[PDB]
Amino acid sequence: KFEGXDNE
Amino acid sequence: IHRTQLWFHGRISREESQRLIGQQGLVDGLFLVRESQRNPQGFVLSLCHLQKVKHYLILPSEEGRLYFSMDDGQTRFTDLLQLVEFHQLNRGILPCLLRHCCTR
Amino acid sequence: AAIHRTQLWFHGRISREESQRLIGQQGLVDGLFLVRESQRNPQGFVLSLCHLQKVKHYLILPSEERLYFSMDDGQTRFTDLLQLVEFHQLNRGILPCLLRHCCTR
Repeated sequence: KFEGXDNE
Repeated sequence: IHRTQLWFHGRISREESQRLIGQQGLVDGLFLVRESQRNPQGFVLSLCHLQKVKHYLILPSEEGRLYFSMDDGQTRFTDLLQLVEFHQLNRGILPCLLRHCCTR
Repeated sequence: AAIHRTQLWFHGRISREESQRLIGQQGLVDGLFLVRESQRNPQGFVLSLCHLQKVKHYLILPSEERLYFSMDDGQTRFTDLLQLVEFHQLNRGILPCLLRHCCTR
C-alpha cells in the first residue's frame, strides 16, 4: 500500500 | 450467522468497542465485530493497530449470491466467520493480522 | 478435518486420471471441480478443476506458522479445505477461473 493510494 | 461467535458483539457502538478493546491492552490484532449503527445492512470490524482502534466497514452484496466485503467486492467472503478466519491468517487490506478475540 | 472430508466435492483418494474422467463425464464446464488426496504428496491434497475444457491440478499443502493449507507456499493461507474451496468460489486467486460447480461423488 501507499498513503493516499488505492494500491493493494 | 456468525452470531454465535464470541468475537461478535452485536449492536455495540464504535465508542464502546473502543473501550472494550482498550480495556484489554490496546495490542495489535486485538479485535471484535459489530453491527453498524450508521450502515444498517453492514457490519464493522474493530481492530487495534499501533495503539489506535480502527474500524473496517463490511457490506453485504449479491447475481443473487450473498457475500461480504471490505473493498467493494474485490475480495469476497461467504460469511463473517470466513472473513474473520481468513484475516487471522492473511493481512489482506488490514494493517495487521486478527490475533486475539476481544470476548463477549 | 473430518467435516471437510465429508463434503460432496471431496472425493478422498481417487486418482488424477480418474479425476479427469469424472470431470469430463459431467460436461467439461469451467469451474467444475473436485478435491482429492494426493497420491504423490501423502500429506497433501489436490484441487482438480475444469478450465477451457482441460482439467488442471492444484496442489494443496499443509504448513505451520497455527496450522494452514496453501497452494502458493503461504502467500494465501486457509484454515481448512472448506475455507479454501468457499473462498475460491468467490475469488479467483491464482486459479484461472472461479470454482463454480461441484463434481459430486
